[PDB]
Order: sequence, then C-alpha cells, then structure tokens
Amino acid sequence: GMRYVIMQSRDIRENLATEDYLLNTLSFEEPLVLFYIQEPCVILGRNQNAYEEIDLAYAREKGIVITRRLSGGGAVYDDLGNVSFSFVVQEGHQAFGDFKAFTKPIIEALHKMGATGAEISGRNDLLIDGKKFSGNAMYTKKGKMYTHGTLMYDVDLAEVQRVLTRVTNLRPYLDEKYQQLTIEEFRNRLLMELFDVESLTEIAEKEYVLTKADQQEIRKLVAEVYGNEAWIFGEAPKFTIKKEEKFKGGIVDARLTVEKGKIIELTIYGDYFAKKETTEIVAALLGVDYQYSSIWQALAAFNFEDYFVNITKEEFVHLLVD
Ligand SMILES: O=C(O)CCCC[C@@H]1CCSS1
Ligand SMILES: [Cl-]
Repeated sequence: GMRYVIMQSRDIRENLATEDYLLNTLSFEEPLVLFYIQEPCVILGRNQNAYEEIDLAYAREKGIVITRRLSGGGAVYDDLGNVSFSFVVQEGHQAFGDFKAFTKPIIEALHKMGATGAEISGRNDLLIDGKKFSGNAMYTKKGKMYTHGTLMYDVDLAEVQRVLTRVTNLRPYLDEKYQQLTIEEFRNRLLMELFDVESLTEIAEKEYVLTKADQQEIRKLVAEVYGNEAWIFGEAPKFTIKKEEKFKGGIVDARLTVEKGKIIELTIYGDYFAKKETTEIVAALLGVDYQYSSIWQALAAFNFEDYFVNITKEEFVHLLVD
C-alpha cells in the first residue's frame, strides 16, 4: 500500500515543509516514504538552543541554511552527500520511539547493497563498524507520525565538525557497483530496494506527485515556519538559573527566573524526543512556588512518556529544583 515522494527541491526548508504538509494531510489508506536531498544546511531539533548548537558566524560565512524541524533530537548538518528518508504512517500504540522497527527496512536495503553489519545503536543511530552514518527522529501529531533520518553517502565530515559545536560515510562499505553513484542514483537504488524491484518503472504508479494546491500550502509553511527567524532562532530566554543534565532520554537544559520564591520565567531546551510540545509543561509551571512538592503537584496530571521520552517526572522535577 505504500507510496513514495521524491522531493525535487534542494532547499531543506521546502523539503521539511513538504514532509510537514504531507503528514498533516495523510490518509490511513496510504503510508508514504519520502526521499529528500538538500544543499549545506543545519537542522535543529525541535527544542534545541540555536545559539549553542551552531557556529552561526561560520554558517553565515559559508551560506549554510539554518532551520528547525518538528521532531526532537539533536542538530544535524546535511549537504549534497546526504539523502534523507521519511516514513509517514498512522501511529500504532507501540510505534513511537520504536526506531528498530522503522529503520529495519533501511538496514536491510543497505545490507543488500553490500553494507553488511549495519545496525541500530544508541537507540536512534545507525552504525557500521562502530561508526555512525545515520541519525533518526520521530514526530507525531493526531495519530499520524513520521520517522525521518539521514544517510551519509558522501557528506563532508570535516564540515559537520566545523559548523556544529565516530562518524562515517556509507560509500566505502557499499558493493563496487554502488560506489560511484550520484546522490540521486543512491537515493533511487535505496527506493528500489525498499519496494524490492529492479527499475523505477516497476513502481511509477506508486509515486505521489505534488499538485499546485500542495505547492501553494508548502510555500506558506516555508514563510510562516521553516524560513521564519522566530521559529528557527526563538526568543531569548529570561533567566538567572540554568539547570542542565543528561538522562537516558537525552539532555534537558532548563533556564529559570525565580522571584519571591515563584517561577516567573521558564525555558526548556534539549535533544529529547516527545509526543507533545514542551510548552504545555512550561505553561503549568509559571507562577508556581519554586519547590519540589509544588512543582510536582503542578505536573501531577501529565504523562511524562508524552513529554520527555525516557526521562521521568521525578528526574525532571529534581533537575529544576536541586
Ligand atoms: O539523531 C538525532 O538526534 C536527530 C536526527 C534527525 C534526522 C532528521 C532527518 C531529516 S532533517 S534532520
Ligand atoms: Cl509520569
């Protein structure tokens, strides 16, 4: 039943908007697989601090496009040596955070293309010979989700390290016949492995082609979100207290203003994954007494599996107040 979309743009902002738009107009009838390629860019996780993750002056110098995605996780640098994939599907009860199930077909395709021993590790990365060639993230909204990931074929690894504040390319591990492909050919071969065919003509009717009504709405998302300075960089947090810890589920970085024993301002940054927006947690804490019992009580009704995957409510409250 799956369909596919090959994005034509080389702009990360248009490609993310396309994914956003396709998730928001998905039918249960057909899940999608998306493939997209873009020019030098950095993509921030949903709750990351732009100013701490990127060397902005260097990105500015080199014309590296900065944006922010809807999924959690960390910062990624992409260039024309990367292809990104996305599985857009109806969310089953167990599905969110199950990177093993969602990356299985990519691993199997890569194994078939000669990259044997490729495996999932650190929960959301794909490794080969102990080295990361892919990071993955998930987003869900209203029972629909995507899992999207990078595949480093011929990324400039030096540039990755320079613009962000063990990794590897796939090319050396693939069979000889796949070792001198264009990034487009690499993408197309992956696609063919996923649908278990020899040529694209065997699945041309499974392509979904973006209409002009689609393109118009995507254009609006780029203006309002993915190219929007307010969305990308966010407002400066007002704070005198910073609490940062690494948990099983990633880093949480909390910035607080406390006055007369009450929380007046709170900003939460991190690279955790989440089904729901962190803004709801912040809204519940504003004006609350800055003490464990009062903070816990304010968050009593929240299911923390929804807000911070693999970080407990107790951990979070202790972070805020210890
Ligand atoms: O590994 C992480 O922590 C984040 C990975 C995010 C992958 C996204 C793919 C399409 S845009 S960036
Ligand atoms: Cl909980």
